[PDB]
Amino acid sequence: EYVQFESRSLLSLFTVGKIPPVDAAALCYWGEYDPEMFDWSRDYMIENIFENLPFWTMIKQTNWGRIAIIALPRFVSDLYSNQDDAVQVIIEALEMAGIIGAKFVSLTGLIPSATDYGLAITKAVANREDLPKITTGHRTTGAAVVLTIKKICEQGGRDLSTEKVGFIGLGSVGMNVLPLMLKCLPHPQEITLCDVYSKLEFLENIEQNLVHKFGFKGKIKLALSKTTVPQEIYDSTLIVGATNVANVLDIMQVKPGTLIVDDSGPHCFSVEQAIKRFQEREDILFSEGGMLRSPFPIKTTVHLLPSVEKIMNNAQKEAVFNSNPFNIMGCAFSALLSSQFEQLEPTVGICDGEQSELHYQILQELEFEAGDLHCEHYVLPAKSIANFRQRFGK
Amino acid sequence: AEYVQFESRSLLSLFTVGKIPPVDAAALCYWGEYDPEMFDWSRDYMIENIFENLPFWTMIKQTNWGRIAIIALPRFVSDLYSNQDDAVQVIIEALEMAGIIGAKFVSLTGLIPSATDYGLAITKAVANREDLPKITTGHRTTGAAVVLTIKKICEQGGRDLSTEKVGFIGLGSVGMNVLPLMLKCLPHPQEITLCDVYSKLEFLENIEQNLVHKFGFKGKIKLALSKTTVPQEIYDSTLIVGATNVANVLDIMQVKPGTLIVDDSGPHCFSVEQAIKRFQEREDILFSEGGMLRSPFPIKTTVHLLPSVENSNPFNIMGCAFSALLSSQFEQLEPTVGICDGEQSELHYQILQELEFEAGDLHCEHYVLPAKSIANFRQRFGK
Ligand SMILES: NC(=O)c1ccc[n+]([C@@H]2O[C@H](COP(=O)([O-])OP(=O)(O)OC[C@H]3O[C@@H](n4cnc5c(N)ncnc54)[C@H](O)[C@@H]3O)[C@@H](O)[C@H]2O)c1
Ligand SMILES: NC(=O)c1ccc[n+]([C@@H]2O[C@H](COP(=O)([O-])OP(=O)(O)OC[C@H]3O[C@@H](n4cnc5c(N)ncnc54)[C@H](O)[C@@H]3O)[C@@H](O)[C@H]2O)c1
Repeated sequence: EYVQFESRSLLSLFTVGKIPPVDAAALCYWGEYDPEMFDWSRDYMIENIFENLPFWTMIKQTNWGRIAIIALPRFVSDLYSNQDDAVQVIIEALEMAGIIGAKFVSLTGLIPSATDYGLAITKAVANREDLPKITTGHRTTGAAVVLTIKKICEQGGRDLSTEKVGFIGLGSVGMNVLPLMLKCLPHPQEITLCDVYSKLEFLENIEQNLVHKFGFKGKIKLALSKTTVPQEIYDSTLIVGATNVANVLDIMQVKPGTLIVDDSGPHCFSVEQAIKRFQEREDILFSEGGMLRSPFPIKTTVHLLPSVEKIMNNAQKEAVFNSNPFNIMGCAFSALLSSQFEQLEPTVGICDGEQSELHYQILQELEFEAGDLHCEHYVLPAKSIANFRQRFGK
Repeated sequence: AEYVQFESRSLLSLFTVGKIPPVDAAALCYWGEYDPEMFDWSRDYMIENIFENLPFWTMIKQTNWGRIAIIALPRFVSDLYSNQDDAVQVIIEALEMAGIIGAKFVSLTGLIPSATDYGLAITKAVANREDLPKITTGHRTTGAAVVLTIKKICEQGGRDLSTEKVGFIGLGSVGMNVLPLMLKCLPHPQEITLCDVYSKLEFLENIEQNLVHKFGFKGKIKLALSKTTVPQEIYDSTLIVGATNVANVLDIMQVKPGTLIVDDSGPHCFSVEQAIKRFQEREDILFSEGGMLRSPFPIKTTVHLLPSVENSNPFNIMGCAFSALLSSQFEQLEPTVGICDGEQSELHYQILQELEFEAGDLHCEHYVLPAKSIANFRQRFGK
């Protein structure tokens, strides 16, 4: 009903006037390359499967405008391995996005992390006026994570003021979330800051700002990761993830009663292990952190890459047809917010991010909340959440 | 292979990312005629599953005077004549795509003008839309190409046009561009026969009066109507100029030895297979396409074949399609919609001569007439 498959090219349908222009776009990529998961080399897949071209695969029609979802013809490791090439393929996708009407384009996933948070792109297109404006969307993502912290505490039957909160990954998203959480939600009793060893001095400065600028009066701890998080992180009762490295947290070692909000993509813990533990014990709550729930249903048009349409053609793989029609990622929705509300300026670079409050406030005014607790394909059943709340609430 | 490049990826996609430049003009074509015997699938299966009811940008012709996109409508020719409303609808969808990729003018090739009131049904449906490119039938440039082919086929056959008995088969939009232009630019022939269907008799009689009282033709004029196939009187002509919208109305096996045949009809008004077979055995006719131009420079062609559907002379370009480029580069060459007068046709002829264009080398569809066999014809039947 709210999800429709389109076998014909969206680009073709647009150029003949059969579908209207969009107001915004969001750029994504084709996950990660693993030679043991595909029949072909990385170069073969880029040239012959992705055709070295951006691919317009989805339209999300919201109450606040239409967003095109456009996949770059790259894997995430390609973006990190040659920034010049990443910027060039992004500029190619921006030209397509402008033709189909986008005024603002969000850089989803790890594209900001790989492109100096967009600054490498804006420098390369400074001599052009024919392209949409770019945004990392991280202020909206930060607002979505804070909404999810609020939601997961409510669903768990606990107040944030009694939690010991562990932040795993204090990069662009993580440092949007932490100040906004302190500004908008009750302060927890303890905060642990966890990142890699080379960022010790960076974390020490955050600790100073926590005391003197954000007004945090609780206990502050620093925890340095090597290949995985240190064991002290498992003393936390609420874990907030935003890493660029998968599987650094062992979900089987979190204590019963722990709440986990994770914006990392791929997740900083094993999704399959989390689902298994939850189904067997119902003693954690865990969720994506970046997903918003719109008050109005969203109409999604899906055009699969004809390769994927045939191989990933399980009749049950049409879980797309049944994905929640109220959900939209905050990063992608940020491009619509910047076009609806001029004060929500696009973000490029590491930004001061106190304007994250403006994103949180406008989402609250529009009656957005965090998406219902879920992790990738798996929705946590409401009765199982109630069982957790009965046992581990306060 | 230096001038024809095959592209595996969508030209539309390549354009939208800036990998290929915009075009200056476009030309709309269609997928020929649907033969149920030859084809394996059905008509609706190919329209909905193979063409996807979408126009298909299949070629780019890079010339010394700009780039033209060749765009195939998702229809067969019989679909255009039977349903003018649907034809105009898919044409307007193709025009929107053509505008996006840069085309300022769009030629309506083949039988598209004949099936759409020569473009008037299109201009009526676009109404007050001000974003689409301008359409042209291109028939003034087609007419110039035919006159250039008449000149060339008499050059190579060793024949003088002033002594020929010329028979025109089909006096529609193209035919009535060719006839006045031939008289204006070439030596007047000895005799002209006008042949069209029975119901256009009064129309042909009016042409006859214009030949004597407007165009100053002093030779013999004869009218010969068709009921189905052409009348026997047409085979008395030594030069036959064809421009019909019906195939196989002229029997190539009944033309007299030494006959020259210039045919712009598509499909041709005679059997091409029988024409090639007779030429190789007897070498007693010269026959050629009439609408094909020869550029002085080789044209680079990019070809993107439609996947489900999936040796040209690099100097050759059809006059109809090239007309869209001419209108985009020369403001004085106005586009043609409807049945227009033939005064401006000399402008197209003079510009093509100025650009060192001539008619394509004698050929019919895929078959090229070997220059040695042309010399033999000039030996046996060349005045
Ligand atoms: N789905 C979306 O559209 C979307 C939008 C925004 C962010 N994200 C996801 O959020 C996550 C963070 O994005 P970002 O721009 O802030 O990236 P970032 O590169 O700026 O920050 C990542 C942080 O993770 C830290 N980290 C790496 N290994 C670690 C370990 N073993 N222990 C603790 N910390 C470690 C890094 O040192 C770094 O500080 C990414 O996975 C990204 O894909 C997804
Ligand atoms: N390849 C190209 O791009 C291109 C461009 C222009 C014209 N053409 C071809 O030229 C031909 C004519 O085009 P047009 O716009 O002038 O079409 P038209 O409909 O205006 O004229 C066709 C004429 O042929 C006549 N005719 C039909 N049956 C006849 C018969 N049995 N005997 C004598 N005359 C007969 C019609 O009555 C009609 O007057 C078409 O086949 C068309 O496809 C091709």
